[PDB]
Amino acid sequence: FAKEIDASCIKIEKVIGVGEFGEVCSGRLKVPGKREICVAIKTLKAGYTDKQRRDFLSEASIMGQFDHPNIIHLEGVVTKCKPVMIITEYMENGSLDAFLRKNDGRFTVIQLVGMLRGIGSGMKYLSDMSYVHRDLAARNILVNSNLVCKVSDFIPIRWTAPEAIAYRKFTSASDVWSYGIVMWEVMSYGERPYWDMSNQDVIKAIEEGYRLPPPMDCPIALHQLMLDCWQKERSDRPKFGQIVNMLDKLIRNPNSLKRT
Ligand SMILES: Cc1ccc(F)cc1-c1nc2[nH]nc(N)c2c2c1CCCC2
Repeated sequence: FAKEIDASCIKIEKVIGVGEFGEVCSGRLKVPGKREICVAIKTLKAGYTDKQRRDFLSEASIMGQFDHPNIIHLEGVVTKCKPVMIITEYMENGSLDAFLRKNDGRFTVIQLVGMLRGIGSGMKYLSDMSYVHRDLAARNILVNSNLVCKVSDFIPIRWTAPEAIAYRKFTSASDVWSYGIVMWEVMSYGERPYWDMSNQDVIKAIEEGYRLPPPMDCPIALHQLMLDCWQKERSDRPKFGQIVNMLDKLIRNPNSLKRT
């Protein structure tokens, strides 16, 4: 379950984002005898019904099940008071996509692989627990000042495995397809998968065996892993545990990254 936070322990600073669901703010959380931390705060949109509130505190419930360094950390919720809130750890560099696009070219290959290794590690934990994300993309990964990447966001054609589009068959294996797309996003500093191709173009390309090329200057071993993730038969794709082990190995033997 999710912890109740006394609203007096919370100080809101600024609105950092908006959406149909409401607003996300940044602020500070100070519990007595504990160090103050920065936090992000998600609030339910004005005039919400009881149904909507329940659907909101349901997302906190789910998040509350996860305790892993690469999954966004739930501080708690406010429910004694109005409006309801969900409080998470503050992630200084925000969303991964936006982040890479503002820093195009600035990191090393090894740093990028580190980010991908963290994301892979969070997805292994998620799928270990029989949870399917369904919406895995760089926009739904958050990034802290130490470049630690954490899975967030508890449909998008370009990111979705063929069997999930065709049969609405969503599993950890279609999450692995999506992870492959994330690797490509990362190594490209946030380029749009499939560029100006339309959704229909993408669907038919995939079906005919088209797969995205290496991003510019991307190691061959990394692109080969993307290709593994995009195997047509879902059973042919690597498991997240194998993805993480492969990335540890590339990291452990940095010469394997030389070939581009
Ligand atoms: C507030 C919130 C609730 C649920 C959830 F899954 C994630 C969050 C959350 N936590 C955050 N920490 N640091 C951020 N920059 C940040 C953001 C969000 C959501 C919108 C994007 C920004």
